[PDB]
Amino acid sequence: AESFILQEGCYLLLTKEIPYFDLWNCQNDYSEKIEKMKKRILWEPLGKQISDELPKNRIFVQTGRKSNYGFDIPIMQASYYMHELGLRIETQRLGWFILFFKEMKEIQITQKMNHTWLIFKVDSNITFNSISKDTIALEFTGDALEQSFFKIKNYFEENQIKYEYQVDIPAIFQESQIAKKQILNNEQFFISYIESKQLMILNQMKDLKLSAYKNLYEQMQISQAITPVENHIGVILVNGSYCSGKRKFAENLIRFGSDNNLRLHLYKFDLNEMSELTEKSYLSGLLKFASEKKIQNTDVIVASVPHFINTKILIDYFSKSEKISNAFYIRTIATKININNIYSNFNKNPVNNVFTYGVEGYSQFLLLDTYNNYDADVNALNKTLSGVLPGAKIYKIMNNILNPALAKDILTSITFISEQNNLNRLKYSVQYDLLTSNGPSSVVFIPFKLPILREKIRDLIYKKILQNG
Amino acid sequence: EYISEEVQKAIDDSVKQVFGIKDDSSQVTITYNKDKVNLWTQQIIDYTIRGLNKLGKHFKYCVTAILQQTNHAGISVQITAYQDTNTDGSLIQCYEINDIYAIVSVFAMAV
Amino acid sequence: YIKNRFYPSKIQKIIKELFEDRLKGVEYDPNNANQLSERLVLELREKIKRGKVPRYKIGVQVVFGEIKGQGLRIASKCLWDVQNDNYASYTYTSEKVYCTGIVFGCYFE
Amino acid sequence: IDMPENSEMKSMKNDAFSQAKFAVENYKFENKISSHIKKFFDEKYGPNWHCVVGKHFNAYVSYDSKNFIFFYEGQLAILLYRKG
Amino acid sequence: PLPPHIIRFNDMAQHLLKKVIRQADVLIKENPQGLEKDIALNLVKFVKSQPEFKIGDGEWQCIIGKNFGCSLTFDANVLAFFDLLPSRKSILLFKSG
Amino acid sequence: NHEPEVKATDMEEDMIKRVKEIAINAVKEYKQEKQIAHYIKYEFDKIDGYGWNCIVGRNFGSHIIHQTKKYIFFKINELCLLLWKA
Amino acid sequence: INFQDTETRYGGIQNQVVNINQYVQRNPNFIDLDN
Amino acid sequence: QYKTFMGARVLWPPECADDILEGAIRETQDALKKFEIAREGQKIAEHLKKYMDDHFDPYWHVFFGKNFGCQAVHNKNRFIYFYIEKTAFLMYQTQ
Ligand SMILES: Nc1nc2c(ncn2[C@@H]2O[C@H](COP(=O)(O)OP(=O)(O)OP(=O)(O)O)[C@@H](O)[C@H]2O)c(=O)[nH]1
Repeated sequence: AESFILQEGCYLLLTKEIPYFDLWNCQNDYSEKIEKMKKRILWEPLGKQISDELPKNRIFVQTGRKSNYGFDIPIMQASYYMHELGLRIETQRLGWFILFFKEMKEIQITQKMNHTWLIFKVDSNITFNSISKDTIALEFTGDALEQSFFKIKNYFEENQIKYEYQVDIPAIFQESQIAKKQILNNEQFFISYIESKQLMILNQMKDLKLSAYKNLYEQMQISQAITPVENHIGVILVNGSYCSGKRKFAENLIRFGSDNNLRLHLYKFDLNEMSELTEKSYLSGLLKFASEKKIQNTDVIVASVPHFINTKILIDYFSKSEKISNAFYIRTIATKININNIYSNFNKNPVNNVFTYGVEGYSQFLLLDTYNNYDADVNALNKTLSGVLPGAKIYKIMNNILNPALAKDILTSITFISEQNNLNRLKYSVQYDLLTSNGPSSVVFIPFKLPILREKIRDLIYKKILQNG
Repeated sequence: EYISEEVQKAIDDSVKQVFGIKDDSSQVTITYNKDKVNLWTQQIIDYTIRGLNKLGKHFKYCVTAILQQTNHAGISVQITAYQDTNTDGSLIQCYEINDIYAIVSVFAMAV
Repeated sequence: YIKNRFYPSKIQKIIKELFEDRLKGVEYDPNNANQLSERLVLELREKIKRGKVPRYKIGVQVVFGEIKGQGLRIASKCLWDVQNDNYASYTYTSEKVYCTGIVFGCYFE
Repeated sequence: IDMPENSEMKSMKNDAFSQAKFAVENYKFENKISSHIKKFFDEKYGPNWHCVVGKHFNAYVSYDSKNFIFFYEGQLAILLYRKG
Repeated sequence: PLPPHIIRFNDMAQHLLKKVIRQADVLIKENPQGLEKDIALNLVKFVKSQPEFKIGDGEWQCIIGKNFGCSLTFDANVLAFFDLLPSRKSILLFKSG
Repeated sequence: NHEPEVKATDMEEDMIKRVKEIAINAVKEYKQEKQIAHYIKYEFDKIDGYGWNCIVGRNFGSHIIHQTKKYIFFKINELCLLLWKA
Repeated sequence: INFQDTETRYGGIQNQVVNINQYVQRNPNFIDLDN
Repeated sequence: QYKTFMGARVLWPPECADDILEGAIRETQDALKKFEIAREGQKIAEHLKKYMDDHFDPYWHVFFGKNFGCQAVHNKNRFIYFYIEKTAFLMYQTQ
C-alpha cells in the first residue's frame, strides 16, 4: 500500500524513505555452528589467526536494474574476524558467514572514498541468488586497515593474483540509490511550483496558462541569462509615495557622470505643469524631450514619476503603443520610503501605497530615508519591511546621501528586461494593485504673492491636524 | 652614433601620446588618483620602452620615473654618472599638466 | 668572465651608513636643498670609488624632499642580462624628510 | 621500529599509511610521490603541509603539536608534518 | 633608548607611540603566558586612562595577531601597527571612525 | 566549499543570511586576505552606510566594541572572519 | 681597462604655493593592512 | 647546471638573498670543520638551524643527506640548495 499526490505532469510518493524490500534471518541452527568455534582445535582452510573484533564495518551487496526500479538490498553493518586464509564476518542482520580467499574473480580498491574499500566478485552470493548481481564490496575502517586489509594484500602478492587500483568512483556506487546517500555523506522545486500555480490561478482562472506544465521546469534551469537592445533609450524611473523625497535624489543621481555611461539626460519638472499632468500626456512629454535635445541612443534618462500616476497603465502603454516601444525601453526601477512619513495618522494607519511599491517583480531596489531617528526604531522597521515584502533589496540612506558604489550599482545595472522578472511580475499581479486618482479635485495649485507671519501657520498645523480626525 | 635630443624626442612622443591630450579639459578629468596611479606608472614605462626598442641601436639603456602629486612639497632630482666620455650619457626630463608632476631619468651606456 | 661581482647587500650597507650620519635629522631649507644633494651625491660617488667593483658602471641617482601628508610613487625598470649586471637601492625617512638613493651597475664588456 | 605520534582515533594516522602505499608503487622518482601525498593532505585537512621521502637523510624541523608522523615504509622512509 | 621594534605603519605623533612601546614591552614581559585577550584588555584599560589621548571620534580598539589581514575605517589622526622583535606579535591600535 | 557557521553572533535572521551570501561570493571571487576584507567591507558599507570594520585571518584575538546588533564572528573552512560596525 | 670619466646634472621643478582651498584630510579614511 | 661557488656547487640563478646565502655557505664548512665530523647526525643540523635563527629570520627548516627529495612551499626568495662533495643540503624559511 502507498499514498501520494498527483498534480498534472508528475507525481510525488509521500512515503519513499521506507525501503520497499527488507528481510531478517530467523534460522539460527546453521549460524550456531559457526558462532561456537572452539579455539584449541583448528581447521586448515580458515587458518588460525586471532582478531578480537573489527567493529564498524559495512557490507554492500550490489543489485542491478532492480535497484533503479527502487528494489534493492540494504547496506549491512558488520564486524570481521580474521584467519590465515579466511574471514568470518558477523552481520547483525544475517549471522556468521565464511569468506575464503579463492572465490574472488576480479579485484579493485579505491583511495577516492573517505574510508578504504575492497570490491570483488563472487560466483555464489550470500543472499537470494535470483535477485542479486553477485558483486560484493567490503569496507574497512579503523584498526581493521592495519590489521586485516594489509594482511589480505600480502596474501594477494604471494599468490600473484591481480589487484587493481581504481581512481574514479566505481560505476556500481553510481548506479544505485542507497549508494548515493552513503557516498554523499528537488522537493523545494515542487513546493515552488505549487505556490506558483496557486498565485497564477489567483490572477485569473482563464489567463492562468503561462506555462502550466513541464515547460515550467524549463524555467528552473533558466539561470544563464543574456540580453541587450541597441539603438533604443534606457529609462531609470523612481517611484515613491508623496513626500518621499524623490526629486532631489534623482538630481543627486544625475551628477554621476564618472561611470562608463558618461552622458545622460535629466528629466526636469516644475510644480505648475505638475498639477495638470496625466498618464497620457506624460508619454507625449518624453517624446518632446527626445526631439528637443536630439538625444543619441547611448544616453539615458532619469525620470521621477509623481505619486498620482500609476505605473501599471504606464507599462501597459510601453508594451502596447507602437512608437514608445519603437524608441524607448525601461532599464531599471528604483523606489523610495521615508520613515518619518510611514503613517497617515497619529493612530497607526498607512498612507496610500507604501508597502505596494516595493513588490519584487516591479521594483528592483528599495531605499530608506532617515533623519534624526533613533537607531533601534530603524532596525525594528527593517524587520517589519522584510516581513511584508518576501524578497527585496533593501538599502539604507540617511538624508539623501549616495555611496558611490551604490550609484554605480544603480546606473549600470539593467535587469528589468530579463525574462525572469517578466514571469515574476505576472506571478505578483494581485498584490501590486495601486489605486490613485488624478484630477483638478485630487491635486490643485494656487499662486500667491504676499508676506505671512508664522504664528498663524502654527494655528493651521495645530488645529487642522488635531481636528482632522 | 646617436643624439640625446632624439632620445628626448622619443620620450616626449611616448608621454604625450599616452596621456597628454591636445584639448585641455580631460587632464582635469584625469587628476591624481590613488587607484589608477599604478596602471599609469607601469603603462608609461612599458610604452616608453616599447618606443625605445623600436630603435635598433645596439646601445644599452635603463629607465627611472617619478610622479609627484602636488607642487607644495618640493623636490630635488640629481644625476651623477661614471661612464664613457665619447658615447655614454644620461638624460632627464620634467613634465607638468594640471596636478601631476612627472619626471623621467634615463641612462645610456655602450655595449 | 666575471670573477669579481656586484652584490646588493654591500652597497645597501654603504648607503645606509652614509645617509644617517650625514643627514642627522636636518630640515628642508629651500635655499640649500638642491646643493645639499650636490654635496652628498659626490660624497656617495667617492664611497663607491672604493666599492670594489672594477667594470661595473655606476649611474648614481638621489631624491630628497619633505613629506607633507603627501602621496608619491617612484619606480624604475631595467634592461640588462641578469647573470652579471645588477642594482641596489635604499630609502630613509624622518618625521618630515625623505631621502632615497639608487645605484645602478652594468658590467662593462 | 619508530613511530612518532599524532592525534587520536586514527583520523590522520590511518589515512597516511593507506595513501603512502598507493604512492610508493605508482611512481619511481620521489617527485610525484611527495607531491601526491602533500597534494592530497592539503585538500583533506589543512592549508599547508610538508613531506620528505628517501632512503637516507637527516632532518630537524618545527611544527604544530600532534601533527608529526614519521614511518619507515618498505625500504623507503616517509616523513610528514603540518606547518604554517 | 626605546626597546627595539619595527614600525610597519604609524600615523600619530611619535611621543604617543613612545608611550605605547614602553608600556607594551613591560606588559608583554609581565604577562608572558596566557591568551592575547588579556594583553588587549590591559593595554586598553591603561591607554583609556591617561589624560593624554584626549581626542576620540569613536573609541579605542586593540588587536593582536600572528597571521591575519584587515580593512579599517580608522580616524585620520591616530593609528599604529608594529611588532615586538623577541616575540614577533603584530599589534594594531586605533580609534573607530 | 562547506557552508559557513557562526561561532559567535548577535544579528537578526534576515541579516545573518545576507552576510552568508556575501561571504560565499567573496571567497569565490578573490583569493587573498586583504582583498576579502576590503570586498566585504565595501559591500556592507554600500548596504548600511559608513563605519564597518572587518578582520579576516587564521590567527588573531581582539578587544573591540560595536553597535549592539551589528557584530558577528564566523568560520568558513578554517578561516576566521570577524565583522562589526563602529 | 682604465676608464675614468665623470659628469653631473640636475632636474628640479617649478615652485608655487596656492594656500586658498588648502589643507583637507579626509577624516573617515580607510586602508588595508596585512601581515 | 650547478654552477661552482667558493663554497661548493650551487644551483643558479640563486633563489635566496646574497647575504643569507653567504652566511649559509660559510657556516656549513666552518661548522663541519672545527669540532664536527661526518659520523654524527642530528647534532649538526641542530647547530645550523640555531645559527640561522639567531641572526636571520626565525622559522627555518634544514634537510641534508645523500638521497632524498621534496616539493615544498616557502617564503618568497628563501630557498638554499647546494651540494658539497656529494652531499646534498637544503634549507628554507616559512612564516
Ligand atoms: N528637515 C527635515 N528633513 C527630513 C525629515 N525627514 C526626512 N527628511 C528629508 O527630507 C526629505 C523629505 O522630502 P519632502 O520634505 O517631502 O519634500 P521632497 O524632498 O521634495 O519630497 P517630494 O515632494 O516627494 O519631492 C527626505 O528625502 C529626507 O531626505 C525631517 O523630519 N526634517
